[PDB]
Amino acid sequence: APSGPFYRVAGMSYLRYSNICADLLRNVLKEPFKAKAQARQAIHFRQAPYVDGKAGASKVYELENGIPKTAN
Amino acid sequence: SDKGLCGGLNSNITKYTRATLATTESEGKDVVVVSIGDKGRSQLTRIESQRYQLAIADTYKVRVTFGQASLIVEELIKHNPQSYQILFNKFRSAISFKPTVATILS
Amino acid sequence: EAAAPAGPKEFTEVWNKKAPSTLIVPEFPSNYTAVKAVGEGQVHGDAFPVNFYTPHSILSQAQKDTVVLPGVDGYFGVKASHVPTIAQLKPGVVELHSGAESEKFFVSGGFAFVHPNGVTDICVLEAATLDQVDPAAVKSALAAASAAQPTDEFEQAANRAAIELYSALESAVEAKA
Repeated sequence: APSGPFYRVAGMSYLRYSNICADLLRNVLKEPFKAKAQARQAIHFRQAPYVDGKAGASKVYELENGIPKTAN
Repeated sequence: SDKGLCGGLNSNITKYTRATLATTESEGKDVVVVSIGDKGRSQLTRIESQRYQLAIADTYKVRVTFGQASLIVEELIKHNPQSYQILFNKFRSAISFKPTVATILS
Repeated sequence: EAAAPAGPKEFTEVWNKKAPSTLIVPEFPSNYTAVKAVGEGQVHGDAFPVNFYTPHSILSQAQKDTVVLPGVDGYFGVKASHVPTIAQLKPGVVELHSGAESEKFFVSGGFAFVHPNGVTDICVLEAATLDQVDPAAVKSALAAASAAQPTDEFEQAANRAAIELYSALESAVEAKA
């Protein structure tokens, strides 16, 4: 239903696609450099929508191995 | 920020928020106000609570990574605006922090 | 087609009409870069400025004589007064030559712009040199990525990105000098 590259027609944004390809390069690095690249791979934050002004509802992340390869 | 012994840093850019959020509205447009950092939801509601729709916090707890900043950006493209406004303090030296507006057009 | 004469200099003059007069103007990212695109110069004959970046590192900002960029059509090379280019890059090897000596970074994909003043601005995410890649576990996950293709259409792209990355990574460890 979108028209474009293989990530864009699959609903995926370019930022997710380019970070998946960034993730899979890090899993192939040398071990003196693989674990320090695991530092810049981790994702730790949280989000919360504000539909009314003060309400709640969120989505927390304690991800280590990288951005999720599966469907969001 | 997330923790708040900063000394009026989280308020100076909340002040610089409405300084640019009243400036760039010349036609009555939609604006979604987002805050990254837990000290932003407590101060942006004081000015715009009807346009405040997203709250990212717990960002700086381990570190800041590009994959994390990608996911924050993908949640910002769920809404699709025609422009983006990023309001932050540019770390120039240990003394001066001149704030920046960085704009991204769709 | 020119409804909004915007810019950094215009934003200063109008923001003094809506904000308080106490506040000075916010800064802009144009005030921190001195190198422009249409500004004439910045080639200097043989060696042209190459700004090879990542989010987490500035891997090069001095001048080179040729850059082999892994574009999605194929590997192309940039000389000094190259045509202006916005090139989306595949997972491949960026080769930075200075002369007889060349450094070979394997990148994950991400664009590369050649600006009209001859400035090359490579913009990738993960740019590993091949010295710190091992050729063992690349096919250990490529064989797994050659097997696991379900009807997940989101993993249709993510496995496709998994296959084409390691496959270019297979072919670019073999021909090293």
